Amino acid sequence: IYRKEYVPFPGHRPDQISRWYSKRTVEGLPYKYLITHHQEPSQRYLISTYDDHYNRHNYHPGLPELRTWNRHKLLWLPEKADFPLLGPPTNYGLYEQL
Amino acid sequence: AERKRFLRLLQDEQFELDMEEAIQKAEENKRLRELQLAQEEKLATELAK
Amino acid sequence: MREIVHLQAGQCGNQIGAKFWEVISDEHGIDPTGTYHGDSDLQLERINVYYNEATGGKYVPRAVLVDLEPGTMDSVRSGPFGQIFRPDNFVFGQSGAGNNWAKGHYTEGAELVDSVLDVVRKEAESCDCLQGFQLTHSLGGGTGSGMGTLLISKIREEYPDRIMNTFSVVPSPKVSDTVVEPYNATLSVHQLVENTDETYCIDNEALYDICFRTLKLTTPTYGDLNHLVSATMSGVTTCLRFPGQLNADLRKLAVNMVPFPRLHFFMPGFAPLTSRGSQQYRALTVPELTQQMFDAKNMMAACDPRHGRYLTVAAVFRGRMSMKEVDEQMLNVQNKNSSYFVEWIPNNVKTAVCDIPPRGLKMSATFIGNSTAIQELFKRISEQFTAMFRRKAFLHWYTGEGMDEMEFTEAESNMNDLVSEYQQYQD
Amino acid sequence: NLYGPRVRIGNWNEDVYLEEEIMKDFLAKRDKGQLLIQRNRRLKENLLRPMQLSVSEDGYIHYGDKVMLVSPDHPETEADLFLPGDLSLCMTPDCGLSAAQTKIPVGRNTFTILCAAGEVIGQVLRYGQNFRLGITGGFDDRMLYLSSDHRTLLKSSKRSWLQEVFLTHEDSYLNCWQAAFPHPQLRLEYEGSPVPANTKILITHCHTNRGLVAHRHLFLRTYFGQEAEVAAHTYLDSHRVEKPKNHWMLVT
Amino acid sequence: MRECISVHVGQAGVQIGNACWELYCLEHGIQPDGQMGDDSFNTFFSETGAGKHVPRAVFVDLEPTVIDEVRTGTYRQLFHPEQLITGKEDAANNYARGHYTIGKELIDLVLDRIRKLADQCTGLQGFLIFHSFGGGTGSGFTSLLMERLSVDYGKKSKLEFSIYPAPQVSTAVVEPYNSILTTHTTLEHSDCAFMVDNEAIYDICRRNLDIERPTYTNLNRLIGQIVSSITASLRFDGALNVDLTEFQTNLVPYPRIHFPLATYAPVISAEKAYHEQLSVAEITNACFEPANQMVKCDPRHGKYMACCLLYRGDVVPKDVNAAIATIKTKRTIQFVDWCPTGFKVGINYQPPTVVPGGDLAKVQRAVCMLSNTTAIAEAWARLDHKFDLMYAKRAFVHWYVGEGMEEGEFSEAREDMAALEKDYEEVGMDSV
Ligand SMILES: Nc1nc2c(ncn2[C@@H]2O[C@H](COP(=O)(O)OP(=O)(O)OP(=O)(O)O)[C@@H](O)[C@H]2O)c(=O)[nH]1
Ligand SMILES: Nc1nc2c(ncn2[C@@H]2O[C@H](COP(=O)(O)OP(=O)(O)O)[C@@H](O)[C@H]2O)c(=O)[nH]1
Ligand SMILES: [Mg+2]
Repeated sequence: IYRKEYVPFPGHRPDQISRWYSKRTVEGLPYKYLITHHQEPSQRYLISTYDDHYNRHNYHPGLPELRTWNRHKLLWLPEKADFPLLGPPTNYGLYEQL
Repeated sequence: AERKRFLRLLQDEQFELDMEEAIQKAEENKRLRELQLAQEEKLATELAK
Repeated sequence: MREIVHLQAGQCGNQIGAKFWEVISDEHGIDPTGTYHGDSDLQLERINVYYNEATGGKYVPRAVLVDLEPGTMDSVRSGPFGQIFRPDNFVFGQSGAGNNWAKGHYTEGAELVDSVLDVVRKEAESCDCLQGFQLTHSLGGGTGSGMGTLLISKIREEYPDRIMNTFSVVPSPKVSDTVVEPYNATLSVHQLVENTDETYCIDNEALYDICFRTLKLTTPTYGDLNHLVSATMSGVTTCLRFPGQLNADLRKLAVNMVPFPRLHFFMPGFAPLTSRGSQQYRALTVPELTQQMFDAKNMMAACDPRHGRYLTVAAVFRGRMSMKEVDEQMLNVQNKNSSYFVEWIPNNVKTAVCDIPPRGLKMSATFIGNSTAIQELFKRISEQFTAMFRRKAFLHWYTGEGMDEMEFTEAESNMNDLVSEYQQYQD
Repeated sequence: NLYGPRVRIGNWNEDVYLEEEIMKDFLAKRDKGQLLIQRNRRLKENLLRPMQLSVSEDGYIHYGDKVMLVSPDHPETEADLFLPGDLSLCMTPDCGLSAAQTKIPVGRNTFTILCAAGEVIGQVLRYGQNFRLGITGGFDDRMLYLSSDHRTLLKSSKRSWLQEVFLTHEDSYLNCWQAAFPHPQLRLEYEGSPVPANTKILITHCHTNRGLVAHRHLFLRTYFGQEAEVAAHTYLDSHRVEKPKNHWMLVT
Repeated sequence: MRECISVHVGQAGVQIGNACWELYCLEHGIQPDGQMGDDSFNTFFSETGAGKHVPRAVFVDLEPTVIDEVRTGTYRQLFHPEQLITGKEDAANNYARGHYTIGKELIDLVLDRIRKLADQCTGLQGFLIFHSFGGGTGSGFTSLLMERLSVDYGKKSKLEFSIYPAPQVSTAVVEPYNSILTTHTTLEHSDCAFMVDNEAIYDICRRNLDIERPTYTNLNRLIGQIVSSITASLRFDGALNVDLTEFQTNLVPYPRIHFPLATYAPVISAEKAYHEQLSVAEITNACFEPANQMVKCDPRHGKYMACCLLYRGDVVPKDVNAAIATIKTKRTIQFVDWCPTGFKVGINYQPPTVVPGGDLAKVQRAVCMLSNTTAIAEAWARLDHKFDLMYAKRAFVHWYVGEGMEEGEFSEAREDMAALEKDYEEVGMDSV
């Protein structure tokens, strides 16, 4: 019965795929910004307060003088509502030097 | 060796799975539905006429 | 304006710092080939905080990466970030400790400490001005709790001046993973009290809530859960790395949080969480972030914070905001319920500001709390401890490599007198 | 308790949003072309370009002749790790240089014989005389060069730690090779004879006087899967003639 | 570099290691003639200059028919010419011959090749013994080796998978003596003694796999899969891997408690697997039903002490916490007061590779519990009971006195069992 059962098997290749897929079943490799990103996708959104208020001189495409008082919500928004985000971020010449 | 197996063929094979399943679904749907519906309706109307 | 030395150990910590040393790589625009391909000249400002330099303009971290098993060190540098970590900053043995504290703290995890001690002073003396020492590990085994909390007693022998901050993982209450947890949990709590200052307590029962009840997935796992902890880390030191309105740091945080030589056990949080369906249906503004960071369901420990009081509350903020709407909503939440604060301190909530959130968020916050319902995490260990010591179970792993019963029966008299302090001030 | 993907049971809605956003991001990546498939196929098609060699009007090699570098099969029994037969010299990037089991000209094989001290673009080559070996990557259109420096304490080969051989863009004297005869009592009679095409001739450097070798004993797993090691170290036997490791043939 | 030098003692040891090393050469690319990504086959498979991997374990039998049948089988070119050790005479169902004469004549080549393996290794964790309580070579040679190795290599992990004799049914007449004597001489030099039976696997191979009239060769692969999902943590990667020290430090509370029970959960055939739904909950509730133990004992007469859930395959790690949480809310599963944690989980992701054309199917989630229970003292009660009936007549004792060992071992081998069951009764009570 030993010589019965222990006939060799050429071609029972083990799989490599279910282990590799359970790895990302646990991990989830590109998933780690799909967990905490919010609102609308955006690559460059970020700028600082000294550079916006002082050196920048503030928002450009907005209303320069008009602050219009709206109907339903009781508010003078078109200055406050922008919260300026114009243009490129704070660049001042350090990537050049380094 | 672990970096070579787990970085350069892993992602290639997974993206090839998803590309091939999209192509298989599209080709199967268009070919089977167009051929079967067109041939059946046309020869049914010819026989009845 | 300092650098940060950050220690990692255990089978845990190199699967947590693997997510930590890649959010810092995300926020400074660090590609995994070593160089910098960010967009501004703001990110390049305080790159020194986390990234030493070499030739060619590449930045390699200050990473300390230690474990007895070579099981997980084959997995951290086989990630996407494998050429960003340092080659000679992997220190290991060959054997594995595995759930005992004798051969972590005295023999088998111990002969490699002189191979962690003489890698720190290679780098932590080459840093020009350090703020202190960080650590992340699990108390639940034998390489974090065996080597790191041994080394926490060792590196505080040299420098008492700096500040110890910790990212600890206490064992979960309900379903545990090892039969010998309330020894390794017991003995390292009595370790932690004398030599650590802001000790942060993290659980996995409290995080398998958040990826289920809050963010609404159906398969929460470790990689989904390691990143919310690794969101907290870069959300802590936001002002030593970026400008803002009111900058804070790890010495500003300790003054406004811990009053006492012994009342120094904490509890963390992280504010802006939602699902993937309601991504555009929410408005990420201040009346939404403040509404949930104080809630019990958005908390990373085994605390029902209503059952006790917060003696003190910290915070931080990020993002281009205004200050009046963060001046009154932490003034309303101190006012609307005086039941959940103690009366003898006049203020509780500290406010800190930055200018930039993590990449993808719009505005952010990170809740840090010294509540006295954190003593409901150290009552179940002392309930589990002496209901094991009474039958003297498993003690021949604990006499067999150099410890006594006198390292045992005094390792609960620290846990008793801790809770004997936190109950004085409960009402 | 738990069902499949599409049936409207349980927590399906948030997951429907989840694979909707992941499926759309994956389609955006495929449309832009930032996927590993199309980048890798474009790279490998620009490497494995089926291109044509130059036949020789006689037995001899001239300059400017697009000539493969190949090493013959050996019956040697020095060790029991072995690559089967006729290895060739191929650019293996990550660039690097190694030896692969191939025999067709495929564009990372194809070397142009160039002149270092010689002048004419067609000129007969002789033993003991300097020349250069040129190869070009796809769309770069700039001549690479076969190089190897005197050994230092930081510049060693990958698996073996001998003198290493690599490819570089620059021009120097650490790029010039010279080819001699293996039978050691006849090379001083062969110092000026023209070199026939497919004959077994040693290759040596001119600055180090070491020689290019093929290690059939240690393997380099690549993307292409074909394996060997190249270096430069002259080998001799107990009878002090050159081993079959060092024989090279420049086939057309 | 985390090898496991294993020992196979006796007719039982070689006949189970045939299927065990069948699975170890099956799951890799290992041909049955030495030849042949992952390099975790160097923990059981050495190299040479021809790629030829030769297994690092020792097979002993003094009764050389099984070893010569291996040497002439299909597995000749793979095993070493020397780590297969024969005699020309068997111990033949006695403790005296195996422990004093036939053990003493040939223990030295065993210890030689163990020292050669142990100094050609670099990273051995411990020693794993597969042996037989109820015979001659698997008991006397076993205890002689487990004295002669624990005197040399000292404190190291020792786990014993033991082919224990059956509760009611039997094969040889005088198994109580040769069980009791080797148990008394193993208890002082064990660390963890995993226990299996034969009719208790016949029952499951009838009632689960639906194959009727099976053999030893159809029983052997279930142990050959049990040992593989035991050792799987070194064998492949995972989320929470297991070294060899955590069984031995998580499973035994005391000096003389160490007798756990083994069980293996997802047992089903090919025609039924595709229509049953392999849920984590249904697997872990099958693994606690007393119709699914490898040892014929009923756990309802006593209390558990410590468990070890060792997973394999596509674990969903939230669902394991949910499964343990719904186990813990039952009164039909009882526990002692002093272990309030009472669990351990180990993880690996590789699915179980199953032999071609076997009695089992391609399961995707394997569970092994190696838990200890105080309802194995009931099993020890019967082999003290049989000894009490037999020694009073002084039956069979001349075979024992006529090869060197005295009759005065027979009183102490019962006093030892009485004190062991005293220990098992005093540990499982409540304190108030
Ligand atoms: N189920 C099962 N039982 C086995 C197997 N091999 C041996 N046994 C059991 O082993 C018990 C003792 O028989 P042996 O193994 O021949 O005895 P021994 O330990 O080798 O001692 P000696 O025969 O004197 O050399 C028998 O009751 C068998 O039931 C096996 O492969 N499967
Ligand atoms: N959420 C989460 N938990 C982890 C991670 N790694 C480890 N753990 C927990 O940490 C514990 C393992 O600690 P252990 O390996 O024994 O500690 P060590 O001996 O110091 O390495 C287990 O209970 C895990 O649940 C991780 O990456 N994420
Ligand atoms: Mg026998």
